[PDB]
Amino acid sequence: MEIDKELAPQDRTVTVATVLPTVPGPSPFTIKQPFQSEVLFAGTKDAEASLTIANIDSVSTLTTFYRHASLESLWVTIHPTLQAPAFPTTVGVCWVPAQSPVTPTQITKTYGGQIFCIGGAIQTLSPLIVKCPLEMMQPRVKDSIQYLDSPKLLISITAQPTAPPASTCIITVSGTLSMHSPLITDTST
Amino acid sequence: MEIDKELAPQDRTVTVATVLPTVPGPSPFTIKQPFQSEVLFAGTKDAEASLTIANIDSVSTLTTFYRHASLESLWVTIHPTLQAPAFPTTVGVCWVPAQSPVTPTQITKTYGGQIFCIGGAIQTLSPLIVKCPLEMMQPRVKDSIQYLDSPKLLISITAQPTAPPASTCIITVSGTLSMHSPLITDTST
Amino acid sequence: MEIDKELAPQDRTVTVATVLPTVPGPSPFTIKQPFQSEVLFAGTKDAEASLTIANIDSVSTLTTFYRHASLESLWVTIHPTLQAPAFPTTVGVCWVPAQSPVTPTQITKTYGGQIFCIGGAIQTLSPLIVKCPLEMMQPRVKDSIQYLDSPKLLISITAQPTAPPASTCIITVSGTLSMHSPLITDTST
Amino acid sequence: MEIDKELAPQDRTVTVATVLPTVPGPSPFTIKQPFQSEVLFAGTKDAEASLTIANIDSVSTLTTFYRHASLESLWVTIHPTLQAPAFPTTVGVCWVPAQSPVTPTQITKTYGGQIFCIGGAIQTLSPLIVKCPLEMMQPRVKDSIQYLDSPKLLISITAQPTAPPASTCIITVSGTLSMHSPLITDTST
Amino acid sequence: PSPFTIKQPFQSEVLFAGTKDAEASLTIANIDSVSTLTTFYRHASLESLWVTIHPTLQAPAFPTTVGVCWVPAQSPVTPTQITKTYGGQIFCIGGAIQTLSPLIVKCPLEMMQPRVKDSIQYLDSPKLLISITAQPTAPPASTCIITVSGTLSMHSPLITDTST
Amino acid sequence: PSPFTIKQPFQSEVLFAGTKDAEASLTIANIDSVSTLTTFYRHASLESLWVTIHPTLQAPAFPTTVGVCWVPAQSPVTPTQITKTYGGQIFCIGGAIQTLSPLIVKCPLEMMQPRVKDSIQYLDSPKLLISITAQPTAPPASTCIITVSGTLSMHSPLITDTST
Repeated sequence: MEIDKELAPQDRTVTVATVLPTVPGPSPFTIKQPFQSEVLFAGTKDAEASLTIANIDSVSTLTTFYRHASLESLWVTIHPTLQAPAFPTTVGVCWVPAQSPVTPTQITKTYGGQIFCIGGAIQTLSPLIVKCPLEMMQPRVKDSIQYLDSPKLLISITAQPTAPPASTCIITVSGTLSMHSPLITDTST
Repeated sequence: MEIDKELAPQDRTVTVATVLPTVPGPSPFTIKQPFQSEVLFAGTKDAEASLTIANIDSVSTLTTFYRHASLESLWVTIHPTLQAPAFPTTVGVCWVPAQSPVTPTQITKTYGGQIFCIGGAIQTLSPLIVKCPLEMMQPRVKDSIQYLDSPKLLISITAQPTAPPASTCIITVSGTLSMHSPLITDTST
Repeated sequence: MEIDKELAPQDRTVTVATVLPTVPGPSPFTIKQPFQSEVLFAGTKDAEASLTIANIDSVSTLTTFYRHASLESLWVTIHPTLQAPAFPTTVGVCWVPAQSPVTPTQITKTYGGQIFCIGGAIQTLSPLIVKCPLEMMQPRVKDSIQYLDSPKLLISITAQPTAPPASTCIITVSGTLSMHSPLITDTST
Repeated sequence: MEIDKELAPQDRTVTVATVLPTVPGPSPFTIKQPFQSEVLFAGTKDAEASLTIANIDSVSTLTTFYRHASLESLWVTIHPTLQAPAFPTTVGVCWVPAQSPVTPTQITKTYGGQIFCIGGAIQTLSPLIVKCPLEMMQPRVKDSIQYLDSPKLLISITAQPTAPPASTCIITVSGTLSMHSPLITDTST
Repeated sequence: PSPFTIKQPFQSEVLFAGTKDAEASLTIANIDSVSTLTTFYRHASLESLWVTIHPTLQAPAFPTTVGVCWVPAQSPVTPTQITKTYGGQIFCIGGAIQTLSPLIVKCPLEMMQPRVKDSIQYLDSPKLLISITAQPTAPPASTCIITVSGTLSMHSPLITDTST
Repeated sequence: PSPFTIKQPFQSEVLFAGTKDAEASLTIANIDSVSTLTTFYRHASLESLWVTIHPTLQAPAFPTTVGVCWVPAQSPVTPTQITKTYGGQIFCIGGAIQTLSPLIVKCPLEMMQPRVKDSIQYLDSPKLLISITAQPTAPPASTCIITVSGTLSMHSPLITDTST
């Protein structure tokens, strides 16, 4: 059967991060929490965006109150809008560790870097998905220390010269994270 | 589920290369480093390209510090832009050993030779890719000697008469390198 | 996954050729050589072409110097151009033994005969392939004698009334052949 | 990989024919001969067709020299032309035993009856084919007697009002014949 | 699993001294040659490291007091106190002894954090201290060149712009 | 089968320095002493190699800045950047320290192609870089001599005119 869900996984390679093992002791209980964070309403003008995932509101807030929290799964979705057909848009995407100094401008010079045309031609409007390869990133987003290779997302938008009246597509990033160890603070709000 | 990739593998055949063996002794420490290299912003005018992989930005750069470098995987990807739907474009492509006397215009007279129409609301804009058949070539882009069959890339662009405002598609070339035995030089920058 | 390669194999039947067996003796070494020969740049005007494959330059030259050479594999490819979408073209194709007196005009009255619309509508721009069925042809293209049932290719083009500014598609034929027994002649050029 | 063929098999059911046994004795030498027959250059105006396969050019011709001829396979193919994209066309089709009183206009009132829209940038131009269900009919197109259920083909064309310059699609009929026991006649020509 | 590292050596010009008195506090992981090699990796450790003092022909005419000392990044030491700290030592580059193996001073990585690029920021990586005291009636050009060499052990590719 | 090689040592005068500033980029397999020994063989590898700086009596009166650096033929380095590259190092030859074993600088063949003559042309054979900076008010004669010695491991006779 069909599935309105097209996905373009990023070329990869083997690269690890060094993570802090826990001190010897008793395993704490862990719970998982998922989310979807708005990243950008594009298509109207060329624009770009780079962002350390570990720092967006959705994460920041779910983690308030816990000392540690890693990322179980993470990806970004491109949701084509109703303006996408009449106005084909170019979107660039790349998952990269916080420490990589690349800018969206150079997505195409970067290894995993990808580029898509959104709308305007046969099969272009299914929503797109690029799973982030935590396999080669730094999954931890809250720990006893701050890491510098947590996931960072690079997005590049190249809009129509004669632009659309509104965003041709929405980009959200979503995933789910695990956390444990309560952060003993003021709970009264 | 659907994947946003289209493959146009080159017709192949047996034809091999020869290479010398690093000096007897202990296997030297070796790294692997991947890359994507901007090769062409096509679509606006017709153009050619005779690229000796061995010395394209990303590669020359990477290898810059080693005396030995072999290619573990190589391919060219054609990312269609937002102008692709409005402006079909003929793109030719051929993988050939550096020392093959062919010119882009001759892609169609050469065995592997391949050409496609990219664009138009009628066709699919999935990025199109031609993994390069290194078995057919000479994988060593850097050694103690000058091989003459390193891979060479042939690209032919035929653009719309009433051409587009900007490039209808981008051509990158990605791969992974296996370099070793460092070559002394200015580390300054 | 997807593959920019659509193929329409020809209806077939069982029909053999009588081939000259070699004289009793020692097997000679055999090598294979492949190729791609330009057949026609169509779409601009109605035109047609019929040709004994065994006689095209690419073959003629590879075989210079050998006494025997059969065809290991052979097919024809239709490569849609950037004009194909804006200008749908009708292409006819048929593999037939040299001895068949059919003309491209009557491809449709001939058994295997095929007809395609190129471009202009959904899924029309993938390059087309008709493997030649040597199974029912005369594979030998250079021997101790000339045969009359070697492969012959028939092509028919029916262009738009209001024609395109340039060829809507390229037709190349490609394949690979085996050869042996050197032809003792003047090698000095 | 993709194949440029689309099948529209006719809804079926049990219903058989009867046939007489060639005179007792030794099996007679028998040949098989295939064919493709031009049946209709449709698209420009509406039209019908009540074809008794038994006597269409290719068949009558082939059988011309035998007293017995059975059909081993039969089908109709609809090859869309270069005008198909610009001009959709309704094509009706039905396989029926010669002695079934149906007229093309009645395709839709008959069991197997089938009709499709051929053309328009929206639909696929893959040649469409209806293998004929000979089990349902009378395969003998030539015998010592006159069978009344040989296959009959019904075609109905409904053309664009603002009709096209030329036929939007061609209809052939191909098959393979099994004739035997030669019938004496003028071999002259 | 397993690593798959490479080792890469270097020599970095860090100071042309002798023209005027001068001080210097260098966090190694930031010196050009390093920040350059490491550019494409996620981890890089130092397998060996030292400072070298190449002397020019100015030396004989203009003797120079040169002090250097290896220390771990978060050591509170200032180049003025080289001789008060362990690794430290001072030299004279002049019309006397100069270049019986362009004086090197091996940095004792056993005493610090060799890691110079990781998933995190370390504070005890190698730091180099330099104190110069020159002729009052100064020389025309630099009296000596100070480099620091060693070799790196990097692994795990940092995905970035490979262009250049 | 088996080899049947011989080893032959040498010292080659490559530069008389000290009279004027000067640069030099020497592809070892081409220096006289070598192109000479190798003359009768089809293969020759280097088993050891280094540069030596013999100083004259001019040295004391006219100190000279002398830099040298070993590198593999296809290294893009220019003698001006000796101190920016690993092997590299600079000296002072003068009225101070000079000749506590006529300073040598071992070439690290582990880091290059020792083969200097083969069935083919290699590009990473040893190259020697030299940078000289002399007294403005120059000396009368050369301040020091620069040779490079080592030993060769040749085999397989190259059939030629044995006459001389």
